[PDB]
Amino acid sequence: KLPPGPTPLPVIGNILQIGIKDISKSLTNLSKVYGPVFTLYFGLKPIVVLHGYEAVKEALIDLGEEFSGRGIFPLAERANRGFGIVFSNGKKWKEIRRFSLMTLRNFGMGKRSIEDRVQEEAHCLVEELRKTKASPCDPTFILGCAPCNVICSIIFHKRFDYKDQQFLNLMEKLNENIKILSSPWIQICNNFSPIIDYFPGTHNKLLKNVAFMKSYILEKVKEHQESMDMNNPQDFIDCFLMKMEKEKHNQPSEFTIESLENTAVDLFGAGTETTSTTLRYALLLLLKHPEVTAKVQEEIERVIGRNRSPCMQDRSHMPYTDAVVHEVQRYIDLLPTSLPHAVTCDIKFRNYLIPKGTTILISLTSVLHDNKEFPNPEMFDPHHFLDEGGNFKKSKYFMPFSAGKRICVGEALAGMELFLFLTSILQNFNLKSLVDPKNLDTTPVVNGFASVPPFYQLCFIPI
Ligand code: HEM
Ligand SMILES: CCCCc1nc(Cl)c(CO)n1Cc1ccc(-c2ccccc2-c2nn[nH]n2)cc1
Ligand SMILES: CCCCc1nc(Cl)c(CO)n1Cc1ccc(-c2ccccc2-c2nn[nH]n2)cc1
Ligand SMILES: [K+]
Repeated sequence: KLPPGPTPLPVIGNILQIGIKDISKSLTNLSKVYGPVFTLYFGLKPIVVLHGYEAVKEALIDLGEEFSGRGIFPLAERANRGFGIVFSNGKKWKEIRRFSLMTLRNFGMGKRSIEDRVQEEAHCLVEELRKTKASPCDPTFILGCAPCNVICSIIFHKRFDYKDQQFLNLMEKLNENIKILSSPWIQICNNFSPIIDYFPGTHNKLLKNVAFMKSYILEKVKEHQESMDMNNPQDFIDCFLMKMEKEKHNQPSEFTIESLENTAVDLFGAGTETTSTTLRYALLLLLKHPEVTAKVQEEIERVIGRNRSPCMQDRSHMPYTDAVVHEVQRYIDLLPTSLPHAVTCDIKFRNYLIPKGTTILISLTSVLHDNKEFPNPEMFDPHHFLDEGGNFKKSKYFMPFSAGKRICVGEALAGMELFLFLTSILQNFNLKSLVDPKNLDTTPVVNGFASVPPFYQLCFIPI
């Protein structure tokens, strides 16, 4: 017997019982009557919901191999998304993910470290912010460019100028697609139609945008094919190609030019928007709490000077800064239900039989906003990650990147972008609101399965 739940209506299951505006809050309300493990029917499709640390840990960590499937909805097929890492399953996922973790290690692709690629980008970000000449600024475009250029330097071994036309084109297609993918019509309502696609023009537009990106990625693998130094892989493409060489006597291989294009598209997708949004949010929270910004700056000035770039080594000597970055991710909760999981086999889970391929929804909100681990969890307070002495207090409830076998591939890279972009910004600038700080609102704006910050402007005032 599946876990207990609200009795489904015929055909529509429990769809009339969930506010699709704020799915996270509905899931939380259902946990107060059905407890931490409960079943919802998305039109005869059973979804099991895990709410709370204990259930999420039990599934994602204790039974990690069983809860490592990606949940599949019609959008996976309509947008052709199951051929990289994010939406792939089985052998294809296991192999592309294991290759991807190895290649994304700090020194995973040659002498030039990931850290060096981000440090370079952090310098360019600081230069673009100077060019705003301390005038009112929606930082959305600029903060979106930085993480996107890090992905570019990781994949193609060289970053673009922010004014370069091929870059603005890629950036434009990525943003359109992310904005389309974020509509409840595309991510929820059209998924209720298992066979008929009610938005065929939208899916076409998504697939044209991907094609454009895939075409640029192919132009570059050609350029990498001719200038190939075995004994010197520079980037994700060099490492992927020479993985293909080692796979030449073992076809059919999960490593092909097709799976490189699709993997690259996933890294652009996964690695841009969430980092971008987290940065934009961090600046809003620093605007709203200027004392916090001032203590970060004190750590910056004391531990780092004004004569050198920040570097990751500084983070262990900057507990307050580390607490702030950790409290930004915890407070804003950008992926309140992560991405859906699926069980990879039949599994007994607290005396509930969950059949192979049943969709699992993880409430990361329920962990990040635990009111016992983080007292007053709806408040931004760096003290949630500090002890009485001022040292960094780690939390097992810190899961903005999810947990277990599907944990975000970019966990380490995101951690570096956030630490280095934010320390580089505050080492070179003070932040000025156009509205009085006490007025600005910082509560997440939820639209289905994602949180975004409110609109805001600020001035980057050189130090
Ligand atoms: C603050 C930034 C980020 C956050 C909060 C974040 C969070 C997440 C979460 C919650 C997942 C879903 C894990 C699950 O399936 O349960 C995910 C997946 C993933 N993230 Fe990130 N992510 C971020 C940045 C990045 C970056 C920079 C990359 C760059 C490589 C990346 C690559 C991926 C990939 C490939 C997956 C799919 C992993 C898989 O299905 O096996 N992410 N991320
Ligand atoms: C029919 C194949 C055309 C695909 C396509 N490529 C691009 Cl580029 C455009 C720009 O609109 N488009 C067309 C397009 C037309 C309507 C939508 C749309 C916008 C808002 C609400 C619903 C739709 C929709 N999609 N399918 N039917 N209606 C999206 C893309
Ligand atoms: C020019 C191409 C732009 C990016 C994009 N458009 C399409 Cl369509 C794909 C296939 O999913 N992609 C790649 C894609 C891969 C993973 C995601 C994903 C990663 C982590 C957390 C949430 C997202 C997500 N999925 N859907 N919307 N946002 C988003 C986009
Ligand atoms: K149409």
